[PDB]
Amino acid sequence: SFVPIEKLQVNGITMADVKKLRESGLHTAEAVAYAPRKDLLEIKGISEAKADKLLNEAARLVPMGFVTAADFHMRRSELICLTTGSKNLDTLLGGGVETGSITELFGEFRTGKSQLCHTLAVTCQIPLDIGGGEGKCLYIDTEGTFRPVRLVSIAQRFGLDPDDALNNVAYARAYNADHQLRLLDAAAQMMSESRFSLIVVDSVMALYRTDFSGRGELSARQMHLAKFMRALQRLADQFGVAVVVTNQVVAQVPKKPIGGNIMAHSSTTRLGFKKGKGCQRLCKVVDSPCLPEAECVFAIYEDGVGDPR
Amino acid sequence: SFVPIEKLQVNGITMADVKKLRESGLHTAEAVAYAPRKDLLEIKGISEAKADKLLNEAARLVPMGFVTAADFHMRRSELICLTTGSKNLDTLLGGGVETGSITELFGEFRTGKSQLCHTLAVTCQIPLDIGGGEGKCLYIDTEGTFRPVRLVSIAQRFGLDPDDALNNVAYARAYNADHQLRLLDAAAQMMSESRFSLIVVDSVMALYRTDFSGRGELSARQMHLAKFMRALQRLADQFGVAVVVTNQVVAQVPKKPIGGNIMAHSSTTRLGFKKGKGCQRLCKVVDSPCLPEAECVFAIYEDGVGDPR
Amino acid sequence: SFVPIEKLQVNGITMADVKKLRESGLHTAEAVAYAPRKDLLEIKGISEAKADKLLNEAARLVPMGFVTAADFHMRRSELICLTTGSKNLDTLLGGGVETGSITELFGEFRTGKSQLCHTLAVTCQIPLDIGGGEGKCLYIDTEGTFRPVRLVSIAQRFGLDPDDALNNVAYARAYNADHQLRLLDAAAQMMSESRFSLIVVDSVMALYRTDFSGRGELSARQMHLAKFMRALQRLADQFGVAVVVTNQVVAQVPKKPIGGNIMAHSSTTRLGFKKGKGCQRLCKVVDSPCLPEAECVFAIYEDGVGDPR
Amino acid sequence: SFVPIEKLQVNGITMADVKKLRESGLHTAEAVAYAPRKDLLEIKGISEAKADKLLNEAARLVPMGFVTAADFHMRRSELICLTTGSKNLDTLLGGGVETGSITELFGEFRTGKSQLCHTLAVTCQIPLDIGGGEGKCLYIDTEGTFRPVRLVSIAQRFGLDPDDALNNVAYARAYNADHQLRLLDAAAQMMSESRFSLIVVDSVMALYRTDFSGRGELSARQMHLAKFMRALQRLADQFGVAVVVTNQVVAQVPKKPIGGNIMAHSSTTRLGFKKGKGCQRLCKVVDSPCLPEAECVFAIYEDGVGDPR
Amino acid sequence: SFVPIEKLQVNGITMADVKKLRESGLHTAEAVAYAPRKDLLEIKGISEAKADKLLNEAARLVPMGFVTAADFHMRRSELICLTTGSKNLDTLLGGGVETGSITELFGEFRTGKSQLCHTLAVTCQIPLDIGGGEGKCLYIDTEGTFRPVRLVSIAQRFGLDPDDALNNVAYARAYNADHQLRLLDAAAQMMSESRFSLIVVDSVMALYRTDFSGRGELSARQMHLAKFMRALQRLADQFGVAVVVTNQVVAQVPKKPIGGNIMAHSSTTRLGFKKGKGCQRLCKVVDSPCLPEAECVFAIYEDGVGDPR
Amino acid sequence: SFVPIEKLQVNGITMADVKKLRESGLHTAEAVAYAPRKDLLEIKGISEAKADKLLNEAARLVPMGFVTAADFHMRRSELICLTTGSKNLDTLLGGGVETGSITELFGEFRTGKSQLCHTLAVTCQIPLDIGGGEGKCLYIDTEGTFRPVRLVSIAQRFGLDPDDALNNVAYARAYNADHQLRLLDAAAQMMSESRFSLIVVDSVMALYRTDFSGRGELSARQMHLAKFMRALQRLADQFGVAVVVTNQVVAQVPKKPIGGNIMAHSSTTRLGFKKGKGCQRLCKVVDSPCLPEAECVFAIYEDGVGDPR
DNA sequence: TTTTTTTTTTTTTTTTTTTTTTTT
Ligand SMILES: Nc1ncnc2c1ncn2[C@@H]1O[C@H](COP(=O)(O)OP(=O)(O)O)[C@@H](O)[C@H]1O
Ligand SMILES: Nc1ncnc2c1ncn2[C@@H]1O[C@H](COP(=O)(O)OP(=O)(O)O)[C@@H](O)[C@H]1O
Ligand SMILES: Nc1ncnc2c1ncn2[C@@H]1O[C@H](COP(=O)(O)OP(=O)(O)O)[C@@H](O)[C@H]1O
Ligand SMILES: Nc1ncnc2c1ncn2[C@@H]1O[C@H](COP(=O)(O)OP(=O)(O)O)[C@@H](O)[C@H]1O
Ligand SMILES: Nc1ncnc2c1ncn2[C@@H]1O[C@H](COP(=O)(O)OP(=O)(O)O)[C@@H](O)[C@H]1O
Ligand SMILES: Nc1ncnc2c1ncn2[C@@H]1O[C@H](COP(=O)(O)OP(=O)(O)O)[C@@H](O)[C@H]1O
Ligand SMILES: [Mg+2]
Ligand SMILES: [Mg+2]
Ligand SMILES: [Mg+2]
Ligand SMILES: [Mg+2]
Ligand SMILES: [Mg+2]
Ligand SMILES: [Mg+2]
Repeated sequence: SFVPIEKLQVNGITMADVKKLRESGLHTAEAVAYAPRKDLLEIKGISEAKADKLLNEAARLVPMGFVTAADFHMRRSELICLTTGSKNLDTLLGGGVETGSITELFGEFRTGKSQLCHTLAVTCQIPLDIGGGEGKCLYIDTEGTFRPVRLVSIAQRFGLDPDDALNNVAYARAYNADHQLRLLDAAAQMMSESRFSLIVVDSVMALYRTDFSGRGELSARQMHLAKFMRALQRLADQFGVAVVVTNQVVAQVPKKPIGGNIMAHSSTTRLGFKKGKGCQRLCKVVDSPCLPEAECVFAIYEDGVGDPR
Repeated sequence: SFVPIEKLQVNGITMADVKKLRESGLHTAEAVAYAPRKDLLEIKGISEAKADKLLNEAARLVPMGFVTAADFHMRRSELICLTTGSKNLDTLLGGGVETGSITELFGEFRTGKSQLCHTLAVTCQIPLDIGGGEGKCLYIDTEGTFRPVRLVSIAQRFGLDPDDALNNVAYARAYNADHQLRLLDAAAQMMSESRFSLIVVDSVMALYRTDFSGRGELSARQMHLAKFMRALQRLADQFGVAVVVTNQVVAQVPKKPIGGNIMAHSSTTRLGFKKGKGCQRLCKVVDSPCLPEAECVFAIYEDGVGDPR
Repeated sequence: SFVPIEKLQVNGITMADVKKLRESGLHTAEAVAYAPRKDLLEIKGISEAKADKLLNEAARLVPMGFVTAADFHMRRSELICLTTGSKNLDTLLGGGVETGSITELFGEFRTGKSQLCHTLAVTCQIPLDIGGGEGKCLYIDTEGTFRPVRLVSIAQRFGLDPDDALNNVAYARAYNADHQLRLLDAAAQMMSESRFSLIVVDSVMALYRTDFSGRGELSARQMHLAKFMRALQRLADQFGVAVVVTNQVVAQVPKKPIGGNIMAHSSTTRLGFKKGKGCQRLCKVVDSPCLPEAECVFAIYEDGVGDPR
Repeated sequence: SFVPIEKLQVNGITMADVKKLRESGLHTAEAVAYAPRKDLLEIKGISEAKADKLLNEAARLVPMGFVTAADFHMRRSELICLTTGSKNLDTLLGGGVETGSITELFGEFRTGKSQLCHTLAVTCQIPLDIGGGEGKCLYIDTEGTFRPVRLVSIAQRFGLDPDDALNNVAYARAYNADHQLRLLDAAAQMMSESRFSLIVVDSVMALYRTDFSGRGELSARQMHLAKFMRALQRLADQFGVAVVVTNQVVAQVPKKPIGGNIMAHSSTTRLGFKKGKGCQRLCKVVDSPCLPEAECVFAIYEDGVGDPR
Repeated sequence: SFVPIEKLQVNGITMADVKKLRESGLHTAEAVAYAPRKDLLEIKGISEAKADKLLNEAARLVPMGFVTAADFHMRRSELICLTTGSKNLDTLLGGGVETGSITELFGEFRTGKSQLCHTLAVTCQIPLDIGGGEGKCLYIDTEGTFRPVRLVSIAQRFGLDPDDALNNVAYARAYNADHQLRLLDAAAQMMSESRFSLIVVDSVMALYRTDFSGRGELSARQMHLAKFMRALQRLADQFGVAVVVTNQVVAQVPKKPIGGNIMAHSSTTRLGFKKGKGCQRLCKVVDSPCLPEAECVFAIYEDGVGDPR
Repeated sequence: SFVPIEKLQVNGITMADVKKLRESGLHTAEAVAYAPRKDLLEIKGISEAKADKLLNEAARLVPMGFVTAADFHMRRSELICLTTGSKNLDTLLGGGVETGSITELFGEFRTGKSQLCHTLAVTCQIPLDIGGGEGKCLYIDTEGTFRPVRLVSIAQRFGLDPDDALNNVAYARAYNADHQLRLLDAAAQMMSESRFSLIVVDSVMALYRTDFSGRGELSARQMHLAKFMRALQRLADQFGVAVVVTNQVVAQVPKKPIGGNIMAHSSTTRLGFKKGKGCQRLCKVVDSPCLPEAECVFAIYEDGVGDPR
């Protein structure tokens, strides 16, 4: 899947160097190849003529150049898509949630944004025959709305055993906007010792709202948010996983998502949710590079997301 | 239950720094662990080294990482819930009011919100075998509708001595929004010395209506409200108590609650009350993370909330 | 009772400060302790660095904090209730009109609201041992229906002195909404020197019906009204006076009061009137914080309000 | 259309010198004629008395003097334009995007910058008689939004062979700003072996935002960008290709492009995009040395960009 | 209107000395008169005892002595001035752009600098009775924005055959800073054979930005720029022509031109441009020897610079 | 006012020797007495037995030795001072511009130094009882910003005739440093035939910057400048006139004058000019042996330098 | 032993309110 970080111990590079890189946050050779010279120079003990050797060796083990469009097409026709549990939603997105990008979901209260995440936390483990990825799940929660009792029911629906289903999921809660960025290094270190398929952030902007209050703090807030989004995208490129994030709305003094232009330009796919009749809900594609604009209906039942009955 | 704050006095940290932190508002190690470095820096007399040492010690004391979902399920199985006094209501709520989150009640005039809060303030003290919480209650009133004469009868119903029931409630009245926000620090200071189990805030939005007037003052109003809500949630995290708040309605020019999206997105459970025939009221679940939509019927009597006769 | 506003002159405060305060409208320490700082920073001369000085003062004069509910019971067990002239009404009200809160009376034309106001304006002077308030009365008229011969006849019924009686009632007439609101400052000034015991507003929504017209101004109307209502409560908080307000009805399209949700939520007690046979009338309790629903009968005579014969 | 660098060895210059130059990053005689002397005296192995000879020889093969405006008028009269697929835009721009200069596109999210880049990557491969280039495309992606399925659809629209269309586009992904600058050397190497007609940078400012953060790094940012822009111009001088670059927007704390005065003075043409009704968009000319302000409308379909019905 | 250099060869000076002097870069007697001795003793083949002869010989042909201010006043009255195409501007300038001086035009992007330079390039050939100059223009472009079609549009406005108006302009493009300085020698050689009456340099600081980079090259950059300005002033003195340059701006971290004190002190007149409403622009007087501050308004049309409707 | 040279023709000294002295640049007995024996040798015609006799002569007619303080005080009390024209300026300088010294004005562009020079040039011709000298003007120009029209306009405000105001001014233009120093011999010779009260050099360092460019040529530029300043001082002492000189500024990598330490020590009075609001300017004394350091405000108007209205 | 020079560069959204009025 990836190139380990111990393949760089050659031409004078020792074990202390690799240990220092590990302590900094780099855990594979891809991370080394993706960083610029100044970032390495900021690492204690890494002087010049070590940085040039590290970069040249990493670029030797990893390619960064030109390839035809046909090669990229061939490599893209093998990416895995996750299944949502509903056929209308699968048809709308062309198969499901894809790996290697970022999907964003926004709407008002009780429109079903976290039930879908709960369903994907179980659908990412089943065999690839029925639309899974045979992996684990990482969950980051900033609101306090995570419940395993729904996972047990969804597992029962999909044919898995409860103990294994709950044993293949890792959970963490965030308390401010620095802890949120700190958890990503731990995630990257955990992902290189086993196999993962999905990452969830629920939600992104909830803690940024109160930590930077009013005009006079807007610039710092937007810079911090941009850093977080770049780190998430780098994780997705490193490990080949799927990333899902949630967002809130505000009124135009008829409603729009929060986060400014950084958020709008950073996401790859954007979906909007609306309330319907009874237990039904409506979904619409707002932004995407390869799908047209359309809408569909889904429903919430005791065992997860499904089609209208 | 929580880690005292005097355990952060190692590696040459003087009691003057601890006293300054307490005067700022923090009274547990968890509280220091939950705050970003900017907040500590704003305090006079705290430098970079002091802040770094404080953060490291707190993080070592309190766990902040990744666990498994089975472990979290096993922990959540031990959370207790409080009985409301009505069997249909308890069945509708999955057992009663749950600790660790926030519940909001809304309706029009004379629909039963204040009486339910009174009955909860009495029931949160009875032995845990029958459904109590064995603690004290903290009541914050902003309209002037608190009446101990009701608590006397409700306590008589469950078999308590009126003086014990009356002495174990701490009451406070507010006169504008700033006093409202200020009282929370005194609440937190009081909490860390005794065993509390419930906080009540009656009409969080009554004072905000007239302190800010018309368009041109909306943003400041919403920002102040957001800070208030975040402080409430942090208290719930720190001490593992239950929090109840009430709200008012307005007409659509058929009735909806006031407060906007800031209030809609930050509550965990939402209940709507309606007037019925005689002394009977109707209750509906409008929002929840693990319950479906359902309705029930309860009644108001001289001794509190109960089942229809 | 109310502490004078001249006690805010201990450190760094002169007589000019109190002068501009009394020009603004404040007439007691409580009036300054219950006010927000933004309001303080709006009087020419008080710019900044002095509002905090006043706020810190009066904080040790006016008590503000958390107390036990048993002490609140002890405090509230010493309030004053003024008789209504009818025994059935006194029994239905649990003692009589209560000071510190707001009581509303509504009904259709010639049902007996204004006669009750006239009776109260005299009963609020007799000694406490017979149900009287032994103070003065303030009366505000908005329809041109104040008739002083009724006062003489009623006062004779209760064994008073007509010359003594007629000089103990303050009478005002208003011509528009702004004039109505402005009379409240003179009311506070008059209450600042001589004791009073009751405020009567008859009626409260008469001029609002005309000064604001069409759907294009409702938003402003309900805002203006809101401020008025808040101001009334503040007086009851300072000097401990009983407020009595009157209101009209409209047809549903069988009758309901006017004012909307602002009025419905802002009142503490609500009573409804209907016409009986001959001079008799029927009264009903439509809302209350501590009383059940019940009905009663009274009657109108040459000398006020009494029991049916 | 360019003089090969191998002609630089005539008398006194050996193949080793040309090899050293090629390793430096010069691939044509023009690249030597346009370079200052202190740039030439910076490649190890090159000594004085040889840079002078190189410049003297290059000046002989590449003309650098004075001419009359009639000659310039004729030469610019014989120049090529690339069709955008929309007749409205072609009429607005006077033919279309022209080879030799820099055209910039700016707007907010989902306004259609990337769809026009995808359309141009196909129209740059069709014959000259129908507004084509008869070249190849270079695509540099800093966002990760390149999708070859759109290429196949558009190619079928314009009557190409999808296999060949996929073999005639070169694609690269950049991970930081130094990598972005370094890819231009490989671009220069590639264009000197086979004919190209179009370069796309999508987008130009995305990685600069996070690589340099804050006030203290603004100058070094704007200097780096300057170099990049200058390099782009040189390519258009050397091989005669069209350049298209993409840009984002920000809010005036009503929206403006990012990049500053360097960006504003370095671009020869600027276009602004806005969101219309359905699948329709509005285009406005914001800068040009020969064209007036105006506006038009276009649409996004399954096969690319086109005219609205 | 100048003394040809062939007059300097009288007795003891041969033709080869004149040929060497011309190869050095001097083409007029005034040129030798204004040059110091030290740089005369820098051309190979020029030995002492001849520089003294040249300095003595030329002083008798070019009057360099003390004169009365009345004679100078008379001389400064038969001075040419060229119309800018707008009546508002000519009044603010006192007649046009004066020959023998240096005028600078600065402003942000698309403010009309290059358009005014394109209009001036035509009026410098129309007869004297209407503000013309009856000569030729020398145009130096360092950005790529010179368009011979605007000249075609503007020429017919003033009544010219566009072929003549096109053949009477000399155009040259520069690529680095040293080329820019090298072109001035050819310009000076051209001016000594036919009648020219203007010189445009657009822009003057574009290539200096990137040829020197950082704080470590500022001194050399600023010393290189001084020689350019001195040579321009020498050409203005020698042949009596107007000299017009253009400049860019930066942000003060509201905008200022670039170039420093060297540029600020060397120009005779300075004018700033700004963007108006529609096709309307504003012009200001920022520095002059004998003019007061004042502002006007002009407009850009398809036929050049004019008054606002 | 001084001893004519022709008075030194005595036993042994003939007309030819005095003619040789006149040709060498000595046009006064003081000039002969001001030079050291060494200097009176480069002339062609005197070797020895003549220089000693000349030194013995030219010293009995000119005192060179000790005096008292009171005698010098009495002789210096009869020193005429020119008037600036602005009362604030006249007060600031203790009476106006003095004679027998050197004044240096420096500042950034368009700060008003040249206008002040023009005003002094016309004011030196007014009758003495209002602050004049009753003499002519000597103007030496290096930048090329001399305008007679300002003199024509400034002659009116003082009652002088225009034609006679412009008939008493000699003008010269300098083209390099050699010529700049050469002009002084002619200046002194002409002044030895009339009455003069003003010499102006404007500006003094413009031509030195590019004549001695770059390190390695330093330390010769400074010698040339020192010789020029010494010659100026000798002129001023010989004829008892006033001298004015202007200067430029550079930035410190907030601005300082150019020239070095030779300039700083050689000048007698130094003044710094700053830009103000509208047409106001600020002045500050920087160096003076018998003056305090203060700041003053003046203004520029169509008639000259005046008080701020 | 001597003898100072010379400016540069933009960034970045927020946040709802408030009922009226009888007819044969
Ligand atoms: N056990 C359950 N059975 C059926 N429906 C449920 C169950 N639990 C929650 N729901 C539904 O899911 C909704 C909650 O949506 P959620 O996705 O949590 O909102 P948000 O969009 O704010 O994240 C509730 O309105 C409820 O109707
Ligand atoms: N002792 C009592 N017995 C029966 N009903 C009561 C008693 N006290 C109050 N009530 C009823 O409770 C209602 C008031 O409910 P409350 O909680 O005050 O409404 P809200 O808080 O929503 O304004 C009234 O309609 C009243 O009839
Ligand atoms: N002096 C009186 N003697 C007997 N009955 C009276 C007298 N004055 C008024 N009433 C009766 O009492 C009623 C009082 O109406 P009022 O209270 O003014 O109506 P509202 O409450 O709408 O203002 C009248 O309808 C009238 O029938
Ligand atoms: N196959 C398709 N058919 C129709 N519309 C599409 C298709 N693919 C993408 N779109 C639409 O094109 C829009 C433009 O996206 P894009 O031009 O990539 O945005 P940007 O201008 O930010 O680069 C998207 O909002 C999407 O709805
Ligand atoms: N033919 C034309 N008709 C009208 N306006 C034009 C024409 N050509 C260019 N312009 C306008 O001239 C303006 C300034 O262009 P230019 O003078 O080249 O700017 P600058 O001088 O700042 O480089 C542009 O805003 C453009 O819209
Ligand atoms: N006739 C006039 N009326 C008013 N102000 C003038 C006139 N002529 C020139 N000025 C002002 O004088 C200033 C030029 O000052 P100048 O002597 O050139 O300064 P410096 O020589 O220090 O550069 C300009 O700002 C200009 O506005
Ligand atoms: Mg939600
Ligand atoms: Mg209520
Ligand atoms: Mg009435
Ligand atoms: Mg985009
Ligand atoms: Mg421009
Ligand atoms: Mg100047």
